[PDB]
Amino acid sequence: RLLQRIKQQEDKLEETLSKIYHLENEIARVKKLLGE
Amino acid sequence: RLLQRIKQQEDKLEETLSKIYHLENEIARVKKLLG
Amino acid sequence: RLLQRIKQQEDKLEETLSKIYHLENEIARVKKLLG
Repeated sequence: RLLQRIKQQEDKLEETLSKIYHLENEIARVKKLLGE
Repeated sequence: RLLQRIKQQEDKLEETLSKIYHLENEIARVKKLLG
Repeated sequence: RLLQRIKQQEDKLEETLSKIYHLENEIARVKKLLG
């Protein structure tokens, strides 16, 4: 159970980071938009 | 507890994803506003 | 493995949460700097 759960958590965290990267990029463009 | 630590991490991750979901909505709204 | 992998995941998630925090702050500044 634990080995699989951990592998799943590692996969989920990587996909979670991907999401954050995208948002950080969204935030960057929005700020570029606003002029800063 | 390797067992409790993992359930802890799982719960944490779920809440983190809930936070991200909300932020996705916020930035999308801000983006629509800016045009 | 397992113990060294849960620790690494816990650190990773803490770093991620920090990113989320800064994100929330950035979106709170960008937005309602127009409202």
